[PDB]
Amino acid sequence: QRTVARDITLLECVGKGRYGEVWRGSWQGENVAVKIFSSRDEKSWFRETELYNTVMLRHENILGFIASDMTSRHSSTQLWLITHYHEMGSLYDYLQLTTLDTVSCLRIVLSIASGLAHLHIEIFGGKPAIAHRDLKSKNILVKKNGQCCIADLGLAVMHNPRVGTKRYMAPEVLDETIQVDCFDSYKRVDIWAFGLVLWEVARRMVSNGIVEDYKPPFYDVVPNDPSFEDMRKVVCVDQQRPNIPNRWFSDPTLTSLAKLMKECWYQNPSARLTALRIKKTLTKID
Amino acid sequence: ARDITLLECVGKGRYGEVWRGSWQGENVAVKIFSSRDEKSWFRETELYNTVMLRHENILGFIASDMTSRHSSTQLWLITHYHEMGSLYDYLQLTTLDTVSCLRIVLSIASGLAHLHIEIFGKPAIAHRDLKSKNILVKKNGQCCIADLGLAVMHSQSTNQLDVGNNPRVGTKRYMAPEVLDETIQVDCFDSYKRVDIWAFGLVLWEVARRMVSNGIVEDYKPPFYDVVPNDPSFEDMRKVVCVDQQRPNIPNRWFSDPTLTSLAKLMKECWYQNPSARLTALRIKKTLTKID
Ligand SMILES: COc1cc(-c2cncc(-c3ccc(C4CCN(C)CC4)cc3)c2C)cc(OC)c1OC
Ligand SMILES: COc1cc(-c2cncc(-c3ccc(C4CCN(C)CC4)cc3)c2C)cc(OC)c1OC
Ligand SMILES: COc1cc(-c2cncc(-c3ccc(C4CCN(C)CC4)cc3)c2C)cc(OC)c1OC
Ligand SMILES: COc1cc(-c2cncc(-c3ccc(C4CCN(C)CC4)cc3)c2C)cc(OC)c1OC
Repeated sequence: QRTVARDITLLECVGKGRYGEVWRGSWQGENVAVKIFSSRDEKSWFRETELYNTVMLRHENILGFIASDMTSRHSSTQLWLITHYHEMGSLYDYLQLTTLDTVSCLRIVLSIASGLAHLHIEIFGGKPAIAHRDLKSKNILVKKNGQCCIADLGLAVMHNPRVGTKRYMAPEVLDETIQVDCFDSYKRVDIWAFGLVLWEVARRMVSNGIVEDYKPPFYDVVPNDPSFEDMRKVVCVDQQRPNIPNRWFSDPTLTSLAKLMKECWYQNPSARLTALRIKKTLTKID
Repeated sequence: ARDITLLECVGKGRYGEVWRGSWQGENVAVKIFSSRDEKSWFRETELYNTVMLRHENILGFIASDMTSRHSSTQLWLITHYHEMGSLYDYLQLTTLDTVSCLRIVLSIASGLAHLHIEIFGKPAIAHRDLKSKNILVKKNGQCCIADLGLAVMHSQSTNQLDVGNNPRVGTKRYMAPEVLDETIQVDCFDSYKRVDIWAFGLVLWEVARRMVSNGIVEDYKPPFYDVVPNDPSFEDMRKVVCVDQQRPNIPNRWFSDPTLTSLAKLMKECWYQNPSARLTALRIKKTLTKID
């Protein structure tokens, strides 16, 4: 009976961090992405694996699962997550060099909204509702067809000493008022972070020969690797929001996207738009 | 060298399938879980993450995998392969002398005490499905405990109890009275250790029946063979254990043999209806270390 070919050739390291490493790998002639977890971040492997063991997500705007592997070593456990490989890399990577036109900007943001609404929605029969809890431009990959997909469900909750990336934390997370037993609270945290990503992308959309340089959200008001307190003072105490440049108000697409961002950034989480309402609004732009 | 050849199916049931396979020139066991038992696969994976679980009397772990394309998911556990099979298989076809009987039961006590005792690491672990089909026989005549899919973990360091999320229940024939009457104290780690001790007592009985004394041995029988239907229901077991207060009978021939007299005493102290009266795994290991 059958050969189970499990060998993956690790070809190129495409990410190194506290989480561990991501490699471009080869399996049976095909590219795969291999995330090798640090000891420090084993709980992210467990949570993503538990989720995929609960529901095998399959969606064009969700990074495609291939496998979770645990391998015993002499004195340690090796944990790999294997997924589809997107050679263009992360949206963060892509926006550094590339500028966008109206069609590519909308395609990027509507594909993200699509992936996020798919996470958020409970389907009966189906999938539980899922909140991501660490949405940001480094956790979004660019596909060759110009749509994106959402990655990293290591913090996801279904209806870990890891917490979300501080720069993208909603005000209720920073002021510890989040209603932690209400699933909808976690959806509203993702909408906040989505609005920051929408801002990051919109800056790189050209209008009337103008574009902004790539900057991360709050680049002008917090340090690199901002503290929790740094973020709380900006977002909660002073209630700052990312700048909308004047030049956007000459462009109908960027004018509509500015309005959309605003409705992701209400202090009151329950006032924020839903991912489904963001999709509809994006489908009516242009 | 990661690839695996599946050579022979050694078992198919509700648990899924187990294959004898070849890996880096060695026999390995490859369990493919039924899609209905996915919570067991995940729990066994959480347990085998613990480097200090490793023990001569615990089934040795190689790898765990979840694989998927489209809507199809496979769940794999890859372990050491024990070609002598389970203790259940072994006892069908062989009788034991004193030395072999004690080697087998002390090895199982050794495994179980290793599970139950926290290492300050490895959490304290209660198995919850101990039975002769979940014990493998090794060529050195010791055994190893398998199938951690129902395990409960506790750390007294942090006062944390992890009962997991598995709808699966233990094998009905081996369920303790408090499991069968559903009065078990579910937020008490000691409750689950006591359930393991009950099932250990039943395994001791199965083994001891196969040890020869004075030219006599009993035929292999599973616990409660005489008092329940074939393929007993939960309620069948509850009737005999809880309502009828039945315990496996001690053959009178055991009482002329010192070893079987000692083992009968040990079984009885695993079988109290009061869970708190039952011996600990460490006490059983110590008692079996002193018996000959
Ligand atoms: C264990 O580990 C890894 C395995 C694999 C892999 C390699 N070839 C074939 C397979 C395969 C898929 C599915 C079936 C089905 C066939 C139909 N039947 C009714 C149910 C079972 C059999 C075999 C797999 C899953 C890849 C891996 O990584 C790329 C693995 O490591 C993570
Ligand atoms: C966020 O999360 C995960 C992401 C990925 C992932 C999937 N496709 C492609 C990539 C990638 C490829 C290539 C570049 C660069 C490298 C330099 N030069 C060649 C330009 C391009 C960057 C990024 C990644 C990092 C996999 C993951 O797990 C397996 C992730 O974790 C869930
Ligand atoms: C993990 O990932 C990959 C796996 C595979 C792969 C390898 N062998 C066998 C299979 C397979 C065959 C048949 C069934 C089904 C068919 C219908 N019914 C009868 C139930 C059983 C399932 C699975 C697969 C899917 C290939 C892949 O890529 C080409 C994979 O992706 C990288
Ligand atoms: C219980 O649990 C697990 C067990 C195993 C495992 C490991 N070595 C050997 C075996 C075995 C081999 C052969 C027979 C023979 C005996 C009699 N003959 C007439 C038919 C068949 C029985 C048993 C098994 C079943 C692997 C597992 O995971 C990979 C298990 O799950 C944790």
